[PDB]
Amino acid sequence: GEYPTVNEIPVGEVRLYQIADGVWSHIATQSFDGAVYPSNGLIVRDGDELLLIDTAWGAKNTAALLAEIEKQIGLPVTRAVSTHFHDDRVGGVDVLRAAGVATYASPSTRRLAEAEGNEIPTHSLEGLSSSGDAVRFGPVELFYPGAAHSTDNLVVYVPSANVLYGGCAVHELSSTSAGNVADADLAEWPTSVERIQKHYPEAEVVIPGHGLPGGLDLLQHTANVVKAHKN
Ligand SMILES: NS(=O)(=O)c1c(C(F)(F)F)ccc(-c2ccc(C3CCNCC3)cc2)c1-c1nnn[nH]1
Ligand SMILES: [Zn+2]
Ligand SMILES: [Zn+2]
Repeated sequence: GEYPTVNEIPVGEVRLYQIADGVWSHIATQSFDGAVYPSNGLIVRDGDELLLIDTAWGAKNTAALLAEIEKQIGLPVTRAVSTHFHDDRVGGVDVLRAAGVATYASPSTRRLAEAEGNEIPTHSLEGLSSSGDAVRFGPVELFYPGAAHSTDNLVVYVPSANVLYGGCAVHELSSTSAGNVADADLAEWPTSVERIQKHYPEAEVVIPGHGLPGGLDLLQHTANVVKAHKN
């Protein structure tokens, strides 16, 4: 009931929301094709450091995110992972890299970001090119579920907290439309959701790329949203 909504966050401000011990989401807003949308990422405590998942969608938002983390948490962000190549995930990577954060993404995401003219994470994450692949990265597991919202989309699990961050492959419960599907695989998306459901059956919190966290029901809801879009 306290998660911040789009009309509560002016463009350029970032909120943090405590999900579990050592796990936060970050929430920002951005204008795109003349409409404002909220967007989520993740922060995970990594001893006396933090791991960031996704930018706050833009250079100014990402600078505000680092300032909010400094104020609220006070531990340095040392690494960041972007979960796909679009601007709500990589826009702000240059700000992170100037702030000394080591930025990472799969080779699939890096090639697509490059081709798109988007910012490119520095380092390549091998071991994620096949659907069902999983790799450990600090306090999280990165999982490639297969093509869904994009061909390169990753999801992130925090085993200590049973938190699943789905990024843009997972929609919030109130969603009635599939968002930007220009780079999506609408036929594979339900199968990729099924793989996530099978691999993370103990997830307690599921965080979508945009909107409110909930439970495991966000996964089936997302498959349903995608099916309604398809027909
Ligand atoms: N990642 S993206 O590329 O495709 C994207 C961008 C971007 F800036 F980054 F260019 C801008 C806006 C959106 C966007 C995000 C959410 C919605 C809908 C909002 C109401 N409930 C159903 C979903 C519509 C659009 C999206 C997006 N994310 N997930 N689905 N679409
Ligand atoms: Zn996207
Ligand atoms: Zn998105």
